[PDB]
This record gives sequence, C-alpha cells and structure tokens, in this order.
Amino acid sequence: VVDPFTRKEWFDIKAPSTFENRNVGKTLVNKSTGLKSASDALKGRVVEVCLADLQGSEDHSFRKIKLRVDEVQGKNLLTNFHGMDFTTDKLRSMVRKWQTLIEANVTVKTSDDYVLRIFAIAFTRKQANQVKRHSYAQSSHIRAIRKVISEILTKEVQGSTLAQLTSKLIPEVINKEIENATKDIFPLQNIHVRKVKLLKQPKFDVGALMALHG
Amino acid sequence: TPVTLAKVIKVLGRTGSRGGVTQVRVEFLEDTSRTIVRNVKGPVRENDILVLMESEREARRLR
Amino acid sequence: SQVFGVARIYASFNDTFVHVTDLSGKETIARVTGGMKVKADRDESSPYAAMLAAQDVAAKCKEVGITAVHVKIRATGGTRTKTPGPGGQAALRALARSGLRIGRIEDVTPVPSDSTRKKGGRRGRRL
Amino acid sequence: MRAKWRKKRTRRLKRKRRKVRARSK
Amino acid sequence: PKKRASNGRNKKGRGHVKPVRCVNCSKSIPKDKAIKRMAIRNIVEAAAVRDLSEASVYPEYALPKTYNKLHYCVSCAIHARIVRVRSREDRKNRAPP
RNA sequence: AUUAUUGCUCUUCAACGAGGAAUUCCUAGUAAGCGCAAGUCAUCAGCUUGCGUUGAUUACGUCCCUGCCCUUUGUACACACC
RNA sequence: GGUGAAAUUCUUGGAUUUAUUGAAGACUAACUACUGCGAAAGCAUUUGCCAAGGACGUUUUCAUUAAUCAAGAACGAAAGUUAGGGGAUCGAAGAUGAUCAGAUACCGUCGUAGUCUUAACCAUAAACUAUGCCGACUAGGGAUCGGGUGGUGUUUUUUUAAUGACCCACUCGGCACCUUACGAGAAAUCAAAGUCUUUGGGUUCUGGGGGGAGUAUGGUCGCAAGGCUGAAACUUAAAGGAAUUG
Ligand SMILES: [Mg+2]
Ligand SMILES: [Mg+2]
Ligand SMILES: [Mg+2]
Ligand SMILES: [Mg+2]
Ligand SMILES: [Mg+2]
Ligand SMILES: [Mg+2]
Ligand SMILES: [Mg+2]
Ligand SMILES: [Mg+2]
Ligand SMILES: [Mg+2]
Ligand SMILES: [Mg+2]
Ligand SMILES: [Mg+2]
Ligand SMILES: [Mg+2]
Ligand SMILES: [Mg+2]
Ligand SMILES: [Mg+2]
Ligand SMILES: [Mg+2]
Ligand SMILES: [Mg+2]
Ligand SMILES: [Zn+2]
Repeated sequence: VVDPFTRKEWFDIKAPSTFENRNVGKTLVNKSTGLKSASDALKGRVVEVCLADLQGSEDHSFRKIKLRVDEVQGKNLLTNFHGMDFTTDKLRSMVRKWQTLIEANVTVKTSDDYVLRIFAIAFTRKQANQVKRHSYAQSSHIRAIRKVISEILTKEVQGSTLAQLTSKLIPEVINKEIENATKDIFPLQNIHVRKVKLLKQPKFDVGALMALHG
Repeated sequence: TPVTLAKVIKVLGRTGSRGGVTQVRVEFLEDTSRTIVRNVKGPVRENDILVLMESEREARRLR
Repeated sequence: SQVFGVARIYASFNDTFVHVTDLSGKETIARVTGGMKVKADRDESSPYAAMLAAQDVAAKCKEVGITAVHVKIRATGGTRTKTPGPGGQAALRALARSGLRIGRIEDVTPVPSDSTRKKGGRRGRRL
Repeated sequence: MRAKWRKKRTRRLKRKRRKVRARSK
Repeated sequence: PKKRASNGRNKKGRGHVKPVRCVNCSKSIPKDKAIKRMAIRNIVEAAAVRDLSEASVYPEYALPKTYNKLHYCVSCAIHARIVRVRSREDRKNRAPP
C-alpha cells in the first residue's frame, strides 16, 4: 500500500565545462512538498564516474572522477570538481614485484582558496641492456625524487582553482615534467598524480560558481 | 529449426568422472573450414555425424 | 543511449547482495539478495539463489527507470577474506544475460594499510 | 606430562609450602 | 634431528622480522616463514566473456582483472594449496611452477 | 510314517494387480529363461556339482562411491595401532 | 549474522545493504626479496631536529696503546607489577549457544584484565645458527649489498661533453646460495663441525649414566609473581643420539 516508484520526481545530471560532454545522467528524488522539498535538501549528492566515459577517449580508462552537486535550476543541476582517484585494479597491476615503489603527497591551496591534498606514485624503470634481475633505488635518491615531486607539485597548483588544476591534470603536463626533472637522478616509470582530495572548499559565490556554464 | 550436422574429426578423450562422455572436435558439412569441439553421450568413432542444435556453444572439461 | 546506474555487488561468502542505485548513490533503487530465493541457511551463498536474485533485481530495475548499469563488486575485505565469494560472478552473469547493459566495472574491496588485529588468535582457528 | 606444566606443577607446590612455612613465625 | 637448511623458512641475519596472519584460518605466522601465492583473476571467469561483450557498450572494452596477495600458514598451506610433500632431495628444489 | 517321509484323485481357491529405503550377479553362446544326470539316498531336493537346450539389451569406458595395490612422508610403534 | 551443520544474536530500534560527513585509538598493506642495519633484544608512511656506527678511500696521526675474561655493569621480546592517561581493535578470566556418554575445551556469542603511551619495576624465551671470542692456514662457482679502481663500453643530446642509470673487468668488507670434499664425523652432515693418537696459536664458560630435582636448605634480589646461587638421602640398568629395516 505504498510503492514510492509512482512518486519519484525524476531528474538529470549535467557535467562541467573543461572536459567533453556536459551531460552526465539520470537520478531519483521526491515530490517538492512544502517544508523539506526536493529543493535545497538533497542537491549535494556526488557521483563517481570514469573520465574515459565523460570524455569518450580510452587513453583515460582509470582516472576516476568525483563530482559534487552545487546549484540546481530549470529541471537541471550542474556539478564542480570534487575528486580524482585511481582504480584498484590498475595499481594492483602497476605494483609489480622486483622493483622500488615511490610515494609522496602534499597539502596545497589554489588561488581561489580551494584547499586540497595531492598525491604521487612512481616505479624504478629497468633500463634496457641491464643484467640485474631486480633494479632497486638508493633511498637517498628516493629522498631526492620525493623532494622534487614535492617542489613541482606545490609549483603547479596555486593557479586558477579547480578549472586550471583540472586543465593541468587532464593533459598530464605534471607527469611528463616530473619525468623531465627525474631522469637526471634515477630511471623511474609510470609516474601518476594518482589521487587528489579536496578538504576545505570555500563559500558558494553563485556567480563565480557559474564559471563553467555556457 | 536450424539443426546443423557436423562430422567427427578426431577422438580427444573421455571427460566426466564417470568416463562416458567423449571430447571430440567436429566440422560441419554446412560450409566447411569451421571447427567446433563438442562432448558426446554414447559410443563413437571418426567420421560419424552429430546433430548439433545450437551452432555456437562448445564445451571442454566435465566433473 | 540508455540510462546509467550503479549495481554494487557485495557478494562475499554466506550471502549475495545486489542493488542498483543512483549514480550519485543517495537514491537507491531496488535490492533483494540470495537468502530470499531459497531457505536452508546452508544454501545462502550458492550461485543458484544468486542468479534468482539477480533476476528479481533486473526485473524491478527495468521496471522503474534504469535500463543500464555499471557494477562494482566487493568481497568482505577489512580484516577478512578479501577473496571474492561463491555467487560473486554468478550474479554478474544473470544481469547482463537478463538484457541489461554494462559500462566499465571495478573492485571496491576495502584493503587497508593493514591493521586492527584480525580475529582468531595467534594460534589460528584450529578445528 | 608436559615439561611446561610440570614446571607450573612445582612452581605451585613451591608456592604452597611457602605459605605453610609462613604459619611458623 | 634437523630436516631443513633454511630451518623453517628463509631468514638469515635477523632474529626478528614481523608476524602476519593466515587468509584461511588467521594463524599468526612470520612473513619470512609464510608462503605466498600472487592471486590474480579477471572479474569474469569461464563462459562470461560472451555475456560481457554482448551485453555492454564500448569497443572490446578493456576487462580489468584483480590482484591480491595470498598468505598461508604451513598448516593450511599443507591442508590444500602449495605443498604436496617431497623426497629428501625433492625438497631442496626452489623451482616454483 | 501320529507332529501328516514321498506319490495320486476329487473338493477348498488365500496373499500376491510389479513391490519403500536400500542391495546382490553379470560383458557372448556370456546374461537370463529351460530341463536332465550326478552327490546325499531304504524312502525325501524348493539344495548342490555338473551338463546340454532356447538365447538378447549395454560397455569396450572412467576414478564419483567402494575395496585394494604402489610410492613419497611421519613415527617415541618392532608383542609392531587389538 | 554465524559455521561442517546448527543455535546464541540483530531486525518500525527500518535492521544486513547504501550515500554523505565526523570523531577515537591502534597500525604501517601492496612494494617486501635466501635484501639492509644494530651487541643482543630488535628495527619498514612522511618530513625536521638530535647524537652515533661499519665497510671503503687514504705516501694523514699516535706507536703495542692489545686478546680473552671471576667479580662488577649497560641494554634486554612477550606476558606480568605500581601510578597516571588511553581504552578502536583484538582479547587470559568469567558468562554463555551448540557440540559429546562426559566437553570445565576445540567452534559461536557477550566480554573483564590485557593490548597503546608516560614515570618506575621485573630480567625471563626453542633470547636458536640448539654451533664462545681473537689470529693463522687449507677449494672451485655464479650470484648480490656497500666502498673503490679501471672504459676511443652501453643507453641518455644541446654542438661534443658534465652528471645520472646501465655494461664489463678487478679488489676490499658484507647477507647467503651452488658443486665439491682434500679433510672431519656415530652418523645426519660440516669451508668448519677442516688443518686431533702424526694428539700443543691465545683465552673465557659449561658437562662427567638415568631419576630423585632445579626439589630441599641457606644466602641474596623483587611490591608481588618470581630471578641468581643450589645439595642430599634413596632409587634405578639403562635413559639417550644418528642412521637401517619393517
Ligand atoms: Mg600465625
Ligand atoms: Mg623430527
Ligand atoms: Mg629471537
Ligand atoms: Mg520389476
Ligand atoms: Mg536327486
Ligand atoms: Mg545340503
Ligand atoms: Mg623412516
Ligand atoms: Mg608503505
Ligand atoms: Mg580494552
Ligand atoms: Mg570459559
Ligand atoms: Mg573454564
Ligand atoms: Mg636461560
Ligand atoms: Mg631457530
Ligand atoms: Mg670461496
Ligand atoms: Mg625433598
Ligand atoms: Mg629465608
Ligand atoms: Zn592457516
């Protein structure tokens, strides 16, 4: 004597700008009854979707993305950058035995006071013409590499908030430039920013929030 | 009904713990050059003719 | 094309769970598990009931508002088995065959930078 | 009987003669 | 008397390492003295590739497997998995397959 | 010859309408169906040992049950896991 | 939910399942290996500070300053003790559901102490390589960690280099594996367990059939639990080791 199916006021999710398709998907809410409606109550739900989906290309078949809902109008609600995380299976495949892992992170602030932390992971490359079955680093060299990753990472940010951050990650200049400064010290391969967590997002600023909506 | 006839090409062994089923690779005389392996029931030899019903569902090991 | 959803198959031992929800998550849509489509305690994780519940799941799924769905399968994890269960893929089989689309799937098993001492004792679980 | 428990066995007896002897002060 | 040159299992110049548990029975057991099976497997299985490609979008997809370390405890490592048992000489062989 | 050794004729006309869970035997003139001689024997074969008569179906395989043999392995047993 | 199977259990207290966010305390997965370091116990997230160490390099400096050790002392796993914090986890006792003839257990549930840290005790482990320390000599191999020497060697391009990783040769000091066995051993096996009746480099410790017994006694140490020192009467023909065949 219920069945909330024939009651579910439906809705559609839209994607941000600096990507490909701004059309994400479909959802389920409720009848916008007075006092606790379907208005400002829910909204802020967040979606995990691979960006090989929302971009269409397949050279991005891991780098999963987390989008947070902010504003909603005219049977339509957008979303801003809220997360980027790698996939279990991908690293599970990345971490192969007989080599040195390297991990580092750092807390940082963008121009528009979006406070977050970014990560970094890389593996010593077995150079060709090599005999030794394993190839390990030299700790001190690992100190060095982590140091430079820290420098570079805290250099790329403090630049036009999410928008530009995503604009630096999507084409991965970070990876290739870490690769650039790296090869002087020690081989190293893969090299992925792997993960970045938001923790202290600023205020609403609805106007400036409409910065990726044409 | 699209029943398709396939001739035994080789006898591959007995599967199933009981040891009755026989692994055999066949080729249908309905457009040749298209080998598919099946598992029988009764006794068989080379160059017999099995009525394969479905034409894309082959098998291998039993238990 | 179709309409995206999330399947979420927590199918470790002893049971088998399926429920599509909103791609954001805060809006679930139909569930049902393996212990419902048979009763025997011992038969609560078997691939059969898994198939049956995958049926009862896809059924209401394509009968409310979603006709396609990405999945994320998960073992117990934490400080437990971490290895997938009996009706793990047995439910995956009967939700693609049941005429519903699939779109990239992964593993949300909660592997830790391990700790919180496991159950059992240093002497194991002898029997 | 196990060497560990025979160790415990005497450790106990020893602890008891201890007590009995204490009566004599 | 003694019947293993690596005593229990490989550890030479340590005295202590660090114990870990058993994925089967949870028995604590030193890492050096464990037994490790790098467990790998597609999410699918035998006859499930067909229902993947046929009931999904994409071109050929990608099909991501799963890796996970398998730790066992000699007792459970003999109860089923890597063990059998070997002759006196069949014992010194460090050949996996 | 009663508690009826066996044989005969009349009369009497039972249960059993294919048999639960389980379980025995078997691969060709074999299975099964059919009778005879022989042992026992004064008399008494629904038994037995043999014999021929009629004469199929299904395998030609496997380790799932069972039983066993063989290796590696443990042993503090050797009067040998009673 | 839980196991072999079950029950104890949890479920308008919307439980298991889901999403979002927060806190607490442990912990350091994968990478992690016959790989490193420390006297031993032991020691793996990050960064900074603090003092230390070996191997190497060395046409530097002193010039016998050393070797091994009764007494004496430093540290010393886990539990355990005192006083605070901490108390997620897991979890001696205790209570329980099953299980069996019984089941004070094994399995499941509740869960105190405990686990973590600070200040102080305690001083034991199969604290194991069941193998004292320093020095010499005695035999082949490819490994691999650290240091060094060598190169019209490789891969890095900027214009050739300079670095860096890699290849190769050599020599130190390492964690070890391989084959041998001259030689050793009761054997298993041992590059020391070898250079031992053809018996002697230096030095410390312990053992002298089994049981009684690490018991009794004294002393000493500790808050306690206990630690070190540690007999005898009597008893007994074997205990015991490695290998062989069943
Ligand atoms: Mg008194
Ligand atoms: Mg032994
Ligand atoms: Mg030790
Ligand atoms: Mg019949
Ligand atoms: Mg007769
Ligand atoms: Mg008779
Ligand atoms: Mg033997
Ligand atoms: Mg780590
Ligand atoms: Mg507690
Ligand atoms: Mg109790
Ligand atoms: Mg008790
Ligand atoms: Mg001692
Ligand atoms: Mg040892
Ligand atoms: Mg040598
Ligand atoms: Mg006495
Ligand atoms: Mg006294
Ligand atoms: Zn185990």
